[PDB]
Formats: sequence, C-alpha cells, structure tokens
Amino acid sequence: FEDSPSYVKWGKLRDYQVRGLNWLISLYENGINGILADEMGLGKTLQTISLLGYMKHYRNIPGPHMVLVPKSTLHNWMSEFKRWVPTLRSVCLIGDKEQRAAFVRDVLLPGEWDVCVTSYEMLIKEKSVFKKFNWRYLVIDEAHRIKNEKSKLSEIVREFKTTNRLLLTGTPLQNNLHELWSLLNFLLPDVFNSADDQKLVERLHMVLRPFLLRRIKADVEKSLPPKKEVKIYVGLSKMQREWYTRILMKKMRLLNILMQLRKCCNHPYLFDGAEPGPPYTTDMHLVTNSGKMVVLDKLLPKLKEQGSRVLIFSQMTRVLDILEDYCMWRNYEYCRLDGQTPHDERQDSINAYNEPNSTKFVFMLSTRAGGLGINLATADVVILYDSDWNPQVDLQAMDRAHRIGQTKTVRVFRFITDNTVEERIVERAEMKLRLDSIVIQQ
Amino acid sequence: RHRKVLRDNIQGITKPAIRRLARRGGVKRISGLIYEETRGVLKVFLENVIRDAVTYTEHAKRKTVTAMDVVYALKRQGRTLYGFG
Amino acid sequence: LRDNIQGITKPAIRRLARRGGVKRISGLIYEETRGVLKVFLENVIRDAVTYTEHAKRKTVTAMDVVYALKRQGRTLYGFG
Amino acid sequence: TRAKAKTRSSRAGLQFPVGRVHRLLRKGNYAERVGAGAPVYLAAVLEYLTAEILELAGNAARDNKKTRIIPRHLQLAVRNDEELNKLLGRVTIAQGGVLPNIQSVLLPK
Amino acid sequence: TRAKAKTRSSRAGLQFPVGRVHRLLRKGNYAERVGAGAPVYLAAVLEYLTAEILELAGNAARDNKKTRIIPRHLQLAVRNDEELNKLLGRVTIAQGGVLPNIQSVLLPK
Amino acid sequence: RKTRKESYAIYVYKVLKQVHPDTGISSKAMSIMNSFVNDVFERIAGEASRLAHYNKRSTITSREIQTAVRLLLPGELAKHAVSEGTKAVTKYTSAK
Amino acid sequence: RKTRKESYAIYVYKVLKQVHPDTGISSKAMSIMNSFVNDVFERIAGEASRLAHYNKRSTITSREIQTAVRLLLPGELAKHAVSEGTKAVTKYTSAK
Amino acid sequence: KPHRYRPGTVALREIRRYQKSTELLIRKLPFQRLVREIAQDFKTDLRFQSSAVMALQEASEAYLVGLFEDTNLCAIHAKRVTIMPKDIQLARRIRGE
Amino acid sequence: PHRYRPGTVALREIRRYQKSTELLIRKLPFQRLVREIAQDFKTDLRFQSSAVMALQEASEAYLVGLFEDTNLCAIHAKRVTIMPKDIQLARRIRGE
DNA sequence: CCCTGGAGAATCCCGGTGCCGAGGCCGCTCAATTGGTCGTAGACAGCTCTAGCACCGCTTAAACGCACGTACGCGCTGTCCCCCGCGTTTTAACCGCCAAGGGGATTACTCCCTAGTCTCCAGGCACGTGTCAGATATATACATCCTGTGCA
DNA sequence: CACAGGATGTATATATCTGACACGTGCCTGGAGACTAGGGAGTAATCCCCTTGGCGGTTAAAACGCGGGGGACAGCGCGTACGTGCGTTTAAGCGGTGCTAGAGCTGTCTACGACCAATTGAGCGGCCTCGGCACCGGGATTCTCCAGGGC
Ligand SMILES: Nc1ncnc2c1ncn2[C@@H]1O[C@H](COP(=O)(O)OP(=O)(O)O)[C@@H](O)[C@H]1O
Repeated sequence: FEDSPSYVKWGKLRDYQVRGLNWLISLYENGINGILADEMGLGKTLQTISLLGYMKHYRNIPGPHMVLVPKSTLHNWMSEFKRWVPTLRSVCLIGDKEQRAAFVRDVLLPGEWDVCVTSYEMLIKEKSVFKKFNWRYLVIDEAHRIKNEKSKLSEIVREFKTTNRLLLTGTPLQNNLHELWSLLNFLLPDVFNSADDQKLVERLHMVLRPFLLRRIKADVEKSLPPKKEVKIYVGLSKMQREWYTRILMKKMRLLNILMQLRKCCNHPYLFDGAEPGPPYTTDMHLVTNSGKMVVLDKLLPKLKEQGSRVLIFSQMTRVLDILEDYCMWRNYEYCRLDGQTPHDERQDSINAYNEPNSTKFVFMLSTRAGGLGINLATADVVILYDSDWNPQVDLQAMDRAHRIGQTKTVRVFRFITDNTVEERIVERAEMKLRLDSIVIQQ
Repeated sequence: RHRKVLRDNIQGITKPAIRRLARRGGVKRISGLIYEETRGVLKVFLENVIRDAVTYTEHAKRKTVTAMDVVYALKRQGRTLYGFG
Repeated sequence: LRDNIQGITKPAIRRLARRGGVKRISGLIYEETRGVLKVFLENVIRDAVTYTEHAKRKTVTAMDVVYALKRQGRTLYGFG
Repeated sequence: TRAKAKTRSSRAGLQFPVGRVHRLLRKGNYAERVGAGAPVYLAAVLEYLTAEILELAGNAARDNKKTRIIPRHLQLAVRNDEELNKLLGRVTIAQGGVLPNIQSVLLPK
Repeated sequence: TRAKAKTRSSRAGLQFPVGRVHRLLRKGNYAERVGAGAPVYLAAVLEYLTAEILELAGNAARDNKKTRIIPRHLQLAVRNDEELNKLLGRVTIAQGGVLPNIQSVLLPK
Repeated sequence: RKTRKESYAIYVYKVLKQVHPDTGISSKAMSIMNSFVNDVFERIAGEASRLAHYNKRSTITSREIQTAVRLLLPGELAKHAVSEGTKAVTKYTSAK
Repeated sequence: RKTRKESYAIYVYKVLKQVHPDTGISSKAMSIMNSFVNDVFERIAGEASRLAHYNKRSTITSREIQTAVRLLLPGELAKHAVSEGTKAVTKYTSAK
Repeated sequence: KPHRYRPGTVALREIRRYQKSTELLIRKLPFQRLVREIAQDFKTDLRFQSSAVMALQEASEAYLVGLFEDTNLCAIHAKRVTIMPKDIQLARRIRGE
Repeated sequence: PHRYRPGTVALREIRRYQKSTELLIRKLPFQRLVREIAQDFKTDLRFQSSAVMALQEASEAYLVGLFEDTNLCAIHAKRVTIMPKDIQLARRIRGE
C-alpha cells in the first residue's frame, strides 16, 4: 500500500509511516511476528494505529485485540486512538478493585469492544479475565520489559493464546544476546528455541533482517546537529584515596566492595565519619573533597557565562543531595527530578525549565527516572556525573536534551576516575554499545 | 552534608500491632503506657536470643545466622520451637 | 493413717509465711497451703520411689530425692 | 543358604524404624552399650505418642470440615488435652494460634 | 631413664585436678575423643568460679564476725550478687535462709 | 542428587493412615511431627543415660527405657506407653 | 571396708587458703561447694557435647569449652572465665 | 445520628477474630530491620537467612501473647479491666524475669 | 496493762525468722506425712533420715518462695492480707 | 500541741563447755611417662546459588492523626467483722537410750549378652509429575447490637 | 422499663483456580544374617550398719478462748483517658535492573594429636588425735513502742 488509506483522520501518514505500515502488512501476510525499532519520536504508536485500522477496515474479521503500554502512556495511546482513527473503539483497564470490576462486567465481559488497552500491573492482576478472550493481536510497547525469562510478566504474556504478535521497542539489544533471544522466542517460539565476516555479525544480520525494521532518526529530519562528546579524566581527593585504600584492603559494614567503590569515587561524605564534626558547614568542604566536584565547580560557571542550560545526570539520590547542597552554596537555580518526586511536581518543573524566558540553570536528574519523555530542548550541556553498565540508559539520558525541538549544539561531558572501577564500567559500557552498533545500526 | 534519620527501629513495632497482640492475648482495654514497656521487654527477649544465636554461628565459623541456630538458642532458653528444625 | 496433714499446723504455716514476709494471714489460707504441700510432696516422692524401684532397693535415699528434685527443676545443694 | 531378611520392626509389629533407632542410640553418646530390646521399646513408645497426637488432630480436622491436618489442628489437639499439654507445656508450635478464651468479667453484662 | 612426674595442674598453674577432669570427661559419655586443652580450660573455669564464690562468702562471714564459712554465708554471698544469682537462680542451698527484706507498704506509717 | 536427610515422615504417614484412613497432612504439620518425635527421643534417651550413670551401669536396656518413660510421661500416657512397649518387647523376644 | 569416694574438698580448701588465708570452712559448706562444682561441670560438659553434635564433630576442644562458657555464664563472669582459661591453656602449651 | 457501637463491643469482636486466626501480627520488614539492628551490636557483617527472622518473629509473638495473658490475669486480680505497666512488671516478677 | 498494737509483733517475727535459718515444721509430723504419701506408691518403704531432711528443706524453700509471690500479688491488689486467690494467681502465673 | 515516762525487747561484753575442724600418718590406686598407630580434622580446590546495595515504578492496606463521649479508674466514707495480741491449759515433740533384724554394700564366678566384621540386598530418599483440596470471590440469609418509643 | 426495627457484621452456598501433596521410579547405602570373642552383669553368699520399734521424762509448742481495733469491702461521685469512627499519609509489598563476588557445600590428600598399652611412684582418701571456735548462759547497756498536755 504505497499510500495511506482514507480511514485515518486528523492528518495523513508520512512516507516512513506508510512504508512501516507496508512492512507490517507484509509481516502479517507472511504470518510472522516482528519488532518495530523505529526509535522514540518516530511515530511507532501512529504506525500501530494504522495497522489496527487496516485490520479493522480492509479485512472483515476484526476480533479482540490487546495493547500493552506503560501506565505513563495509557492516556497518550487512548488519545491517539480517539483522534486518528475514531472508527475503531478502544477500552482501558485502570483503577482499584471496584473500578476494575465495574469496567470488566459492564464493557469487557459483554464483548462489544475491539481493542483493549491495559498496563502491566493490570495485566498481572486481571490475567484470569484477559486469558479467557481469544486474542488476535498482542502489541507490547517498550518491549525491553520482558527481556528476562522466568519473570512473571514474561511467563504470563507467553501463557496467552495469541494468533499474531508484535513488539515495539527502540532498544532491542541491551546487554547480551539472551534478551534478543527472549524477544525472538516470544515472537516465534518454534524458529528460535535455542542459544541464539561469516561466522558472526553477518549471520546475525541475515537472521534478523526478515524479522526487524529500524530507522535511525537521520533520514526524516535532516536537522538536529549530531551528538558532541567530551570525556574528562579526573583524579580523586586525598581523603577519597584514603577511603579507596581502606575499602580495597577490606568499623562500618562494607559488603558490596564494588558498590562502595562507586560512590567512593563520587564523594566520600556518603560514608559515615568522613564528614567534619558538629558544625556541619557547607562551605568549600564539598568542592575540595571530590575531584569531580572540583571539575564541575570549574565547568558550571563557565557554561553559565556561556550558554548555560545544563543537565546533570547522576545515579544516586545521595549524590543529588550533595549536588543540591553545592548549588545552594553557589546560589544557582536547581531542579531535582528524582524517583521520589511526585508526578504533579514533575510536570510543572519540566514546563518551567522549558519556559520560553526562564531563569533555571541546573537540572539534576537520576539517570533512570521518568522514561521515554521529558523534552528538555532548551538545555545545552549534558553532564554525566556517573555512567551505568547499560550504554542505552546513557544514550537516552543524553538525548533527553537532544530532541527534535533542539536547535543548537549540545555537548555531553562524561567524568571518569582513573585507576578505579569507573574504567571498568565505561569499558564494559563501550563493549555493549559496540555490540549494539555492529548488530543493529546496519 | 545532607542526611536525615527516619525512625528508630523499636518504633517500627507499631501501636496497632501491639494492640493486635493484646487482642490475641485476650485483653479488652489497654493503657497508653503499655507500648513502651512492650517494646522494652521485646528488646530484652530479642537481645538474649540473638546473642545465643550469634554465639552458635561464631562457633560454627559461619557468617550467616540460620534457623537451626535460632532454634538451638530457643531450646537453651527453654522455649522449644517446633516447625523449623 | 490420717490427721498428719493436719499435723502441718497453723503456727508452722504462719512461721513459713513470716519468713516469706507476710503480715496478715486470712483464715482460709491454711487448707490451701496444705493442699499445695501435698501436691508438691506427691510429685517429688513419686519420682524418688521410681528411682528407688529402678535401683531395686527398698530404702529411699537422699540421692534419689536429690535426683528427683533436679529432674523437676529444683536443684538442691547440700546432700550430694 | 541365606535366609530372607525381615525387619526388626516387622518382628516387633511396629511401623517405626527399630534399626534406625538403634543406630541413633549408638551414635548419640548415651551409653557405651545398648540392649536389644531398648530400641524396640523406644520405637513402640514413640509410635504410641504419635498415634495419640494424630488421632486428636484428625478429630480436630474432621470437626473443622477439613481433610488435611494443619499446625492449627495440631495446636488444638495438644491443648484441650491435659496430659499432652503437660508434656508439651514449654513448646511453641509455629502457626498454631491460641485457644479461644475470654474471661467472664470481660463478657458484656 | 625417665623424668620425675610433673602434674598437668602444676604445668598449668592451677589448683584443680586436670587429670581428674580429663578422666571424668572420658568416662562421662560426652564425646568419643577429648582434647588436651579442654581439661585445662575447664579446671581454670571451675577454679575461677570457686574462688569468686569463696571470696564473697568470706567477706559475708567477716561481716558476721565469724571465722568459718557456713551455708548462711554462702547464701548471702550468692543472693547478694547479680551474676551469681542468675547462675544459681534455680538452686536451693540447705540451711541458707532468705535475704531479709520487708515491703515498704507493710512498715508502720 | 543432594545429601540425604533422614526424617520420620514415612512412618508418621503410616501411623496416620492406620489411625485415620482418609486424611492428609501438610509440610508444616509433618515438620512439627518430626520435631516432636526428635524431642521426645532426646528426652527419653537422656533420662535413660542418666539412670544408667546413676546406677553405675554401662548398658541402656528396656528397664532403663521403661523407667525413663515413667519419669517423663504424665500418668495415663505413661501406663499406656509402658503396656505398649512391654507388648512389643514380648512379641520381639517370642519371634526372634 | 568403705570404698573410696572422691571429692573436690582439698582443692576448694586450697583455693580458700589462697583467697582468704585465715578463714575456715565447715562440712556442710564444703558439701555445698562440692555439689556446686559438680553441677557446673555437668552443665558445661553437656553444652560442649551438644555443640560437638550440632557441628558434627567427634572431639571436645578448648574452642567448645569456650563457647559453652560464653553460652552459660552471663556477662562479666563469662569474660573473666574466658580470660582465665585462655591464660591456663597458653601456660600449658608453653610449659610442656 | 450515625450508627455507633458501644465502647467495648469492637474490642471483644477483635478478640474473637484474632483468637480465631494464626497469622503473624507484626510487620515483617520492620521486624527484620529490628533484628539486624540488634545483631549489629553483637557482631558486624552478619547475614540472616529468611527462615531465621521468621523463627524469631514466631517466638517473639508467642512470648508477647503469653505475657499479655498473664498481664490480663493480674489486671483482673486488681479488680480492673485495663492492663497496666504495673501488671506487666508483676507478671515478669512472678515468672522470674 | 501493756498491749502491743496489731502488727508490731508480726514485724518482729518477720525480722527474726528472716534472720534465722532453722526449719519451721515439726520433724515427726513431716516424717509421718512423707510416709503416708509414700504408702500410695509402694509398701514397706524404708527411708533414710537424710532423705526426709532433704524433702523438708525443699518443701520449706518452695513454700517460702510461694508466700513471697503471694504477698506481691496481695500488695498489687492494694491489700495487706494474703488470700487463696493470691496463692492461685501466683501458681497460675508460675505455670503450675 | 508533740515530747516524756514507763516497759519491753534487742544489744553488747564476759566467762565456762563441747565438739568439730585442722593437722599428721599409711598404703594403694590412679595419673604421669614412653612408645606406636591411625583416623580425624585441617587445608585446598571447584561449583553454585543465595544474599546484599543503591534505585524505580505502582498499588493499596495499614498506619497516623483527630475530635467526641462515655465507661472506668481513682479517691473518699462508713461499717463490721475478722484477724491479732495475750493468758491458760494441754498435748505431743524432742531427747536419750536400748534391742533386733532387714537390707545395703561387697566379693567371687560364670555365662550370656553385645561389640565388631563381612557379605548381601532391599527399604528409604531424591526426582518428576499430575490431579484434587483449600483458598478466594460474590451473592444471599441469618443473627447480633443499639436506639427510640410508647410505657411514666 | 420492655419490644420494633434499622443497620451491620457474620455465616452459608457455589463456582474457579492453582500449586502442593501424594504417588511411581531408579539407585544406593545402611540394615539384616551369620559368626566369633571377651567382659559386664546376674546370682549367690556374707557381713555389719543403720532403720525401726519401744519406753520414759521435759519442756517447749500448740490449742482454745477473749477482747478490741484496723483492714476489707460496698457504695458514691468525678473528671479523664481510651475506644470509636472518619479522613489523610506513608511505607509495606510486589515486581523489575545490575553486576559481581561471597559464602557455603562436596571431594581429595595428608599430617599430627588422641587412643591404647605397659610400668611405676607420689597424690589422695580413710583413720586417729587434739585444741580453739562456736555456743550457752548471765548481766549490764541502748533502742523503740505505747499512752497521754487529748500526760
Ligand atoms: N503524524 C505525524 N507525523 C510526523 N511526526 C509525528 C506524527 N505524530 C507524531 N510525530 C512525532 O513523534 C514524536 C513523538 O513520538 P511518539 O510519541 O512515538 O509518536 P506517536 O505517539 O505518534 O508514535 C513527536 O515529537 C512528533 O514530532
């Protein structure tokens, strides 16, 4: 279908959208299950809406369908369903026991709907009800949730009776080949039921070519200047060295040695006793007792007398607290988006940081907070105080400011501590990123 | 320097929990000063039992406390427990 | 053979109570004390006679009494 | 030739491991020598005590409309019987609960 | 030739019989084997406890203006000490009496 | 194939089927029964050992077990267990 | 023809003359002290035998005696007793 | 106007309910934290099996239930209906703790 | 004439009997009671004198401790007179 | 008024008796000394699965907080009878002594019971596996409190 | 003061589902069969000790009665703190990442410390004997309780 059908309302599909629709239709005609890796921001939901509308209109047996989405995207998917293709009817399962029972026994059990939108928790709670209805199409958004086998959600989603299946995920490869095998096993269990140049790389490419479709965000926009990166090696403070030696040699409970070395290369004040006594002042103690803090104290004012609008990503709330203390000492505007920030407090913070004429300067973010959102286009500099094992998490954190709404250069400064575990972490992350590249980017 | 303390763990034994224990004991009305005494006596009991269990675990040259060590400690106290060993 | 539990007399019970540290004694407590004493002696003598019969003797020994008391949780120092 | 092997439990008409009891006695450092009839006697006594407690627990389960025995039934059987309660006075049963017992002064009147 | 006999109590500097403790451990059905240091350790512990009790009892006797120790002195010493009282909290000392105390509510107004 | 752990579960099940033919038992109840059997065995064996040491003998016999049963069990249970043990010993001596 | 009975009487008397040089003891008090020594011996030895059984070993060692003392004696008594026993063991190992 | 029960009906109702059950009345995670805090003083770098904490909780609940039963007996002896720290102390003193 | 108030003689007796250490029950009545109780367990039982003395010591100690607990119960009830209710409460809490 | 006198009990100092603890001897049995052996425990690899650390998202039951009213704990009074102090009379404990015999304690001997060994094999234990009993949810039907309303 | 009725909690059926109990199977290791050797204990006999039975005198202790005060127990009143129900907050519980090591469990090898045996000499238990500590009585003190200036 070289052109989008007429059932789509509120706009017409794009060329990449219609070619993805054709890919999905070829997949269904061949009777195969596949993965759309079109990356976040390239209309995966719109393509799936178009596929469901095709199945409802051009084919005369639209049966029960189920779409699994994160709870943070239920409203967005329902809105897209109602706007783009109003000809199809969709229902959502969310709420407590009484709301769930009312919804099921009033709309679901009678059986007049065609598409059911549920989140993971509601699927686990209502697996008995959702298990009864024969399923014609199972859509899983952000499919990297079911990577681990023998997880409850993976077992429950493989227990259903589904004629056709589909996965939507921007990052099919995260750490190993086992997750890719798990996704392909969910797709076609018969074909992939084992332990997944010529002997390597190329063989994987030939295997995955029929069952995959990924388009990098470069053939659509032709804008958004590419990623710029700088790596900064930093030595630690002297008490940081002393504590590093103390932890290496072996009274405080230091069970996970790697877990201690992590923060110990960030700031020793996280340990008990490394702080000064009763006065607990916040004047220049933080700066001189962490080399990364010294380098950040150098970097931030220069960006401020320059483009400013910096994002700082860290992997620990304690580190975020210390950074908040430092920012208060330096009299900077700071915003803390963390796991503990209530949902309403996040939205106004994001909007105010994105206000057309703002004054906010520092935005502290835990690297795994929120997810698949947060459009901080006005930001310029992205500072990764730490780095985690998955390079995908770092990539999504750095592209949270590198979005289609960005118009100027964005730079990512990555701090690393020499002769410590940070070298191991960064080299592992690079190994996983190169696996991702050499297996995916083609 | 930015840290805070949530609550002492002996306060994690809550007032409704102590009330439920008293209800199973067969108590109708409870004075408000009961909860501190209950926490104290529970702390004493736990300290004795845990000291005996840690002694057993140290003797076995292990760093893990086991249900068998706990039941041996209870049998030493004179509180034989059936169902774990 | 009777009246010898009544040989455990009110002055003797009062002396025991005074060593315990009591001041005023109700009149109904003497029979209760006699019953308690009978129960205690019954248990101890039962165990002691069992030990004696196992020893195949006819004489009850201080050792049998001490063993019975120890096995009931009331160790006695001063008789072996 | 070699005669057929018959268990000492079969000889004594018991459902308990006389041989295992003898081995436990000899390995338990109770005495240097163990008699022949001592393990038989001990196995019979253990069997009788098990029979008593199991009969009471099964009665409790039957009046509780349940086929299987649970620690609650074990606790209900151990209590409500004077001799067993005296024997197991210092014993705690996991997930056993307490007998229903409300003092008469607390009853509404 | 052979050297002159030297007792293990003399070697360890104790006043309690290491050899007799070793013999009692061997004949007491506690374990199949007994180490060399266990009798010495046990003799030292018994000597320490005896010395502590005797010191307290002698102080109590001198408080009575007597020279010889009696069961009353032993009972006073044991019951006036927290840790010894805990150790001997289920023991009855013959001809020992009780600690003198009167509850304050019984004293004259 | 882990290490072998010995328990009285099968014998408890046999006695259970003897007493109540149509009834069952759970894992926790079986564990409690195993603990009860172990504890009673320990008490009886220890009391018999102490009797033998008191009388200066080196053998634990049916007489020692009977005396320990009388010392540990409360009355009616003691007499019933004594009868059962004597009957079993008579059967064993008569047989082999 | 009275057979020989053993007692700790002379050792208790030696300890008494060491701690209170000019204080005597009576026969009833000596009997009480002998019974006390026997009771403590039995408690510690039984605890050590149970420890050996729990750890599945065959020999009683100074480690087991120390653990039994820590279990039985409370607090300061246990600390002082452990110190005294350790000193005695070191002296025995050096002298021999 | 709104329905309300007399002061003591819900108490007896809860007595019957919790005497009919066998569940654990304390919260598992707070009890685990308390156990770890106590054991830290005795020895550092100590790990607990899950079953050890469960056995500790069972034993502690049984001890507290028995203590409260004796406390209630003392309070009834004192011609009262409320239990008091006096009753708890008397029960502990008579039991020998 | 001279007459003491009702309760000073009781305190004098309390002090003297807590200071003394003799036995407070008559020996021949206690021996007759012991023999009569022993007549239900076996016939023609002979008793050593030490056995009867030890039984008397244990019984007196038990009764003294029971009276202490009973006095505590009576004081808890805001009284000064000990009662069978107090004795029963003490026994119930002790576990008898 | 409290403070003083009387009277009884408790305390302290001295002198004469009794017996029990401390010391000195004999002999015999148990502990020390050498020598030889083996099996127990230490030490060390390899494997594997649970446990700990710092977070994130989500749900919901439980906990916290709060205001009200009501049984209830506590104090204060009054009554009466029960318990205590004291004198008198009687009964049996306590002590001393004597007489007889059952029975505990010891020794010598023999046998029969049990420890230890080797062979054999079957009962018990770990591993899979499937069906049923118990848990849960949900609509009924019943029993239980509690208050008002004629009874005043 | 005694029912009617309302509201609420609790028992009762019935239908669904799931995960644990009960069963079958293969293997292996510990119990049974047959045997021999040696020493623990059953049996008989002897001695002497220590328990029991009895008598007589003593005196302390128990039993009985009497009189009076203080403590127990019922009753009333108050004002307070705890139960009860509702609304808001928090963290307990569940399901996930994300690495590593870590700690416990099993198999193998090998040395040293504990058992065992024979031999011998002091350490210790039983037996006497004797004098100093405890005891017992006596007589001169200090404390404490009870009645009254309502001394
Ligand atoms: N019809 C469309 N045509 C072009 N771009 C679109 C369209 N719909 C959404 N987008 C782009 O997709 C981005 C968000 O991606 P995503 O949430 O995946 O979209 P969808 O929910 O439609 O799949 C937006 O920034 C927007 O620019």
